[PDB]
Amino acid sequence: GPMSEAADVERVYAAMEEAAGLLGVACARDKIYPLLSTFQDTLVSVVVFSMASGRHSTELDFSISVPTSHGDPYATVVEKGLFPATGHPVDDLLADTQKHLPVSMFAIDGEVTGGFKKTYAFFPTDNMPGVAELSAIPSMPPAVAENAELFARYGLDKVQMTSMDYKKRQVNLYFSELSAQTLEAESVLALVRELGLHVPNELGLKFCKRSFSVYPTLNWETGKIDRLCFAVISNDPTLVPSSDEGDIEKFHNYATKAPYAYVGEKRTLVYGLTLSPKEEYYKLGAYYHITDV
Repeated sequence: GPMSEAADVERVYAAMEEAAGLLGVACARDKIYPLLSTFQDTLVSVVVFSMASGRHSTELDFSISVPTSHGDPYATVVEKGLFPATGHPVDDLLADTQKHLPVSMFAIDGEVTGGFKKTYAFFPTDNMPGVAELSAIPSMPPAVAENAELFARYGLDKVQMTSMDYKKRQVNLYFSELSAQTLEAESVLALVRELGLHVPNELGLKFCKRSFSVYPTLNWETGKIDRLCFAVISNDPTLVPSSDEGDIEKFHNYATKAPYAYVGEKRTLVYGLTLSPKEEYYKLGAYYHITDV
């Protein structure tokens, strides 16, 4: 009852450590449980455990949905002291987004050794903002407005959600309702080259074609788009776009072993192809719990 609620949280944390287990990554319960307990009302509701390759190999993020009725979750973590305010405009962006747009749901993100680091803001699927609307939010990075011509020339306009990286001080604009030309190899290569990012080979370009979402990463320091990521959702455990045998086995092992609760359906996976000025890396998130969406 009340012990059922305490168990849900325990049950979640046990899945985290097990997902970290598949990675040789250690979980810090003292940094994690206080965060999961603050949102135990919701954990009783989307839960994702995500990994990365290369420089981010020794880390496991998690992502928990927070309904708007709970209220701005960044405000919650700052009152409860689970995270120090940055003194940066990112402090304002989450509450500023809901002040300006109908937000359909929040989410929080933390790393198993770091604790809290990100919020999300899900817009309604029927009422998605565009680039213009988003850049009128006064604490958006100016780089959202300074890149509105590029976004339109690549057919990126409808935004499904944003993410706030408080530790990194960045915003990801998750572009949705993508037209197939945006995803064709000619456009992807033209986009990455115009941005000075890593140029995906034929495997990346065939991966990019599956993308259901494309998200650039924008900061407040400059206009330059820091990084760009292609997101594919699939039951396929084999889709990681890397020719390296360690990667192929790493991401295949997690896609087939990661913890999930809603058995009756195959694991929902969300791969990412992230491009950067000097490298590309790969991401994978396995949903522990999922709702009708």
